[PDB]
Amino acid sequence: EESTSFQGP
Amino acid sequence: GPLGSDYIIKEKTVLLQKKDSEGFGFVLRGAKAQTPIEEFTPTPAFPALQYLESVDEGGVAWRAGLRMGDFLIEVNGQNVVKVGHRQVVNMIRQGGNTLMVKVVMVTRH
Repeated sequence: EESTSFQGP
Repeated sequence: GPLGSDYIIKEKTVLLQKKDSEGFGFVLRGAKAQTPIEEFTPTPAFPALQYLESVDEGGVAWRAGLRMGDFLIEVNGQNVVKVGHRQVVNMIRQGGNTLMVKVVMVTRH
């Protein structure tokens, strides 16, 4: 599995 | 029940529109894979590879109705149930400041 943040631009 | 788990499954379609200077306000997590995983079999309790690891309280995604644990079914009208993480990330980015997503929320009864 992998995580990608979309919390910032 | 006595024969197995009971679940509430809630579909949500939301259109997020944000400033360049902000995020959609979530963290995506799921299986990596060069091309779509044919060996993955969706079940009502794990219906898609990619889901919301977290959602920022009061952020864009939050305000629209997205919640931690939501499973991603569609991004901008394309089905992503068996699509690998990097490809889904690229599909989210393709809309820029606009994201249309269909998710399923799975809750125990």
